[PDB]
Amino acid sequence: SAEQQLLHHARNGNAEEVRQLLETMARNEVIADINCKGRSKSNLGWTPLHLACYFGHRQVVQDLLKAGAEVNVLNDMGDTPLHRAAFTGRKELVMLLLEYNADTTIVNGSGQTAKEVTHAEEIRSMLEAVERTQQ
Amino acid sequence: VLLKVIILGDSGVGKTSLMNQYVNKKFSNQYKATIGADFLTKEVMVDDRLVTMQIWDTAGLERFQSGVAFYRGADCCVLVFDVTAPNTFKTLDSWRDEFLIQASPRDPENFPFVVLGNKIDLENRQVATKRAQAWCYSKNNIPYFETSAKEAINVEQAFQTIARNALKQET
Ligand SMILES: Nc1nc2c(ncn2[C@@H]2O[C@H](COP(=O)(O)OP(=O)(O)OP(=O)(O)O)[C@@H](O)[C@H]2O)c(=O)[nH]1
Ligand SMILES: [Mg+2]
Repeated sequence: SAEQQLLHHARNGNAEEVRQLLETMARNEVIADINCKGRSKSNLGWTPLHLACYFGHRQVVQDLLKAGAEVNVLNDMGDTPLHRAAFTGRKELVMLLLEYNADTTIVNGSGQTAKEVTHAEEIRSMLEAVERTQQ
Repeated sequence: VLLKVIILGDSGVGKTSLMNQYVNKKFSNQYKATIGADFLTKEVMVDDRLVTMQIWDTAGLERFQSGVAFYRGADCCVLVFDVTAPNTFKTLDSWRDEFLIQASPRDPENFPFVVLGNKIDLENRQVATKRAQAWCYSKNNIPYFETSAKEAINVEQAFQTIARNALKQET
């Protein structure tokens, strides 16, 4: 299935197979939702963007965003991809998500914003400035 | 110092037997399936520090599996398969993946896994040592142990690395 393929390759950071999958979806050769959520125990409720942000696959995140992946999708915990990238201290992915106008004020199911879940000071301070402005 | 260790794997691979061999030096040929998830606690020596391991034993049968909320806080995840049942090795990727997204460690690439290939005392082995080692090494060098819960082979050695890596992770 094209969506199961998308979730598999995004989680594992196989950038070329992701790119091939998206350029093929762009031409309607396959039925595939770029914002699909997983149904396996291995990805339940997660988008390909979620998976690639949590596991730190920068190139997959770029290709997904450039191809129009919704930046503000939520998983069953109420986390956005920004939350996942902030949580794991991925500065360069946090920047890339801000470049695509990620909402920094979204509060997850446990009452925390992306700024509030990071341990990287450079990420916390940077999300403080944007959230100051966005709010 | 409380260390939280989760034991995952398909039904019948020997999770409960490895835990009972380690904790009570006992083994039973009779099979009694685990329901849900529960733990015991065991004092263990890591180098020269005495620590407490909270060891969670889990249901391999889907009908007895409950939620995975208890994954949170784990300091180490043990993946068990049966070397005579090759599909129990094939499920290891999804066991590990579900642990990572549900437990959500901050550093998923370095979170400590340990893989036990159990039942090396049986005839009709199907999973090659080299195959299991190559998969473990490809996941950022997961330590791999071959064990027999029945004959008590490498059980103590495995849980010594489990405790050492959980202690490092907890600290
Ligand atoms: N020969 C041999 N038998 C084993 C070994 N380990 C477990 N067994 C047997 O395999 C069967 C399953 O062992 P269990 O420990 O109950 O397996 P489990 O992973 O806890 O199974 P579930 O609770 O259903 O998830 C039992 O009959 C055990 O006696 C082993 O190392 N060698
Ligand atoms: Mg059991």
